[PDB]
Amino acid sequence: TAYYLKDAGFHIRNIPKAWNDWNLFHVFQNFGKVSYCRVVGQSNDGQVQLGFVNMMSVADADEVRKNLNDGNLIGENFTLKVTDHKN
Amino acid sequence: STAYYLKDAGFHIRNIPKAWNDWNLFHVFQNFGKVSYCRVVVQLGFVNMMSVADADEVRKNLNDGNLIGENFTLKVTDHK
Amino acid sequence: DQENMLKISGYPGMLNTFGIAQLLTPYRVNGITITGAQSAVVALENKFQVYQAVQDFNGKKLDRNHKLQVSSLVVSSPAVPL
Amino acid sequence: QENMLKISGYPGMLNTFGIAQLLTPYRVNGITITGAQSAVVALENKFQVYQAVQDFNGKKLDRNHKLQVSSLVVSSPAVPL
Repeated sequence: TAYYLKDAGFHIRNIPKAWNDWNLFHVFQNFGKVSYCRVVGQSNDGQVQLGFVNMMSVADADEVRKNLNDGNLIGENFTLKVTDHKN
Repeated sequence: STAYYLKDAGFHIRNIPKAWNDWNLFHVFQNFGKVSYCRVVVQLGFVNMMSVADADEVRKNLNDGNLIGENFTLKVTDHK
Repeated sequence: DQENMLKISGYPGMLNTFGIAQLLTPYRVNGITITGAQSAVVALENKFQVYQAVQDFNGKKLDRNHKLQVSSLVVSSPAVPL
Repeated sequence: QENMLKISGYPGMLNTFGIAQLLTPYRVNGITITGAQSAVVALENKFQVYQAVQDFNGKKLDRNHKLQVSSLVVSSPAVPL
């Protein structure tokens, strides 16, 4: 829906319902600089949210991918489903 | 926007061989860092480096203010 | 729009608006307002780039004569603690 | 004319500030956009143009973008090195 740096972005699903965009942002900031960070909707009765995160560079996005486990970002107390944004 | 170039990054050059033009002076200083400005007026000259870091390297390669090549000795002083 | 803005100062006085933008690499600059001052008010893409720029650049030593000062109205505000 | 360089290959999203950011630390005076991914840039003088073309021609920004940077400027010493 907008102009993004090829291979730098990610669609997020399964975000805990209490997070705002700052939460989502701080997760991806641990891997590099962030360009856009956005909660884009709700799902499953309102129990999880959808997100979109664009990193400042492809290198930064690949730093995210390197910490990915079959498409999932496992942290302490949450698991996000991170998926490559294709244009 | 001010009138003066970056502090501690310029040099005055005396003792430039008379056949040199700005490109000759430029290439001597390029070996120490990126160069921002370069002019010739033996002859006098001015070189501003891109940053203080570049210009400090220039200063790290001097003998009582002299730049020594195989056929030349440039006298170099801080523009302050 | 308040949270796209940061103030930056302490950069070398010879910079033009492109040079102020170079200071802020790699964040997206949409506008720079220059005044009678040796500071500038910069509009970035969004609050997250502003937040990161203040982090990255506030206090950064450019050289013995220039220590950047960067500041903004943006506070990191997680809904639940991190 | 000796202040000009041509740059292309950068991401199509860059505004002119983003194009100037590519050329850090060289001083940029004007940018004229000539395509989605090409621009003509006026730098400070011919030595910055010459140096920019050295530093940035063929520079790989990432796996999807490679800069092509060119100019009319050539190194023309009066006496060889």
